[PDB]
Amino acid sequence: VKEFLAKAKEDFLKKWENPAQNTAHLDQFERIKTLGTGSFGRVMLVKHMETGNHYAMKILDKQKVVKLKQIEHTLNEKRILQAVNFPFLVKLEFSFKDNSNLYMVMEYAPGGEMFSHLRRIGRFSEPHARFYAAQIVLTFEYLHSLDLIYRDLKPENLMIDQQGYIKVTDFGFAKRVKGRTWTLCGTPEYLAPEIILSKGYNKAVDWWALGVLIYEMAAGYPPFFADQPIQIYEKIVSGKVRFPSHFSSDLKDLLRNLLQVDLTKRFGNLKNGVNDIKNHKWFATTDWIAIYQRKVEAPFIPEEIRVSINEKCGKEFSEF
Ligand SMILES: CN1CCC[C@H]1CCn1cc(C2=C(c3c[nH]c4ccccc34)C(=O)NC2=O)c2ccccc21
Repeated sequence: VKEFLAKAKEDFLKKWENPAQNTAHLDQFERIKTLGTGSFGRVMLVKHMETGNHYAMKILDKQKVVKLKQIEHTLNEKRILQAVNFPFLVKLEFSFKDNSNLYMVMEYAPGGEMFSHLRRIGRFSEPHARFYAAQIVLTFEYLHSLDLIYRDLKPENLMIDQQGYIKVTDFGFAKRVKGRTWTLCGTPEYLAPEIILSKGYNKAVDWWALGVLIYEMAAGYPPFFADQPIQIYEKIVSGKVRFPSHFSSDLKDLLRNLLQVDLTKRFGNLKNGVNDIKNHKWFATTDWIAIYQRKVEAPFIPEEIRVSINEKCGKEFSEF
């Protein structure tokens, strides 16, 4: 049964108290190309020279992490990532550091990412949409089981691997909390209301987020949108949603129960909790273990690194 979860709460708690450090070195890798550069670090497709494989290497300038006051978000991302295992979570393969930089070597997810697929296709049929939502629910079941709130769900973070399945990436806003917490963070279209009204909030913000994701997937656009962020903030608070013509009925009611402004009458956060997600008419034709196992047919399958001679920021990244 869910002896699987307590077996994984153990595996994660052990890696959490004694995280792995220094499991590779930059010399044993080779620059192919710069995938991207930005908020989440500067990432590089690289090849492991003694094995053949490819990986996404995120490189962070330590001095710049300190300047931008991102020390603890960075240590925390790494610490969570090296402790978690689930088939829809991208894997921190290796991590290490050197004089100038930190390095997180990740599974390379080469099939592009969901934001970009919505953009170019237009929208997903409801079955296709439902294939992804399943993986996210099973992912949020796991993460929530180890007391990890995700807080960055959005299409841009959801890569599509070579068997059509989803890998969640970016743990930058992830937090380990048993109780409640308060940081205003995350993509505005995806924020649940209690985050904006600056009360505390809990695990439940990830299910609101799921609903925003389900909507955006199914519809082609997110349910609360504007040219300005406070205008997105304003709509979420007012809780008024217009489903487009072609939405099915059973779905249109799923999105009323995940996008519920009222904490206690909201799916995910209940007596039952997660099973209200699974035991529901829109997920009737969804085998919840064939998804885990990867047996379902997926609906669609597509600079110099200057390193200083002197060590920088030694004490502030000693845990890394
Ligand atoms: C910057 N955005 C454009 C593409 C996706 C998005 C960033 C989301 N994202 C994708 C990451 C990963 C990968 C990326 C694949 N193509 C990219 C292009 C830019 C940035 C990252 C990636 C990857 O292969 N494995 C990953 O884990 C990643 C690693 C750490 C933090 C955020 C990340």
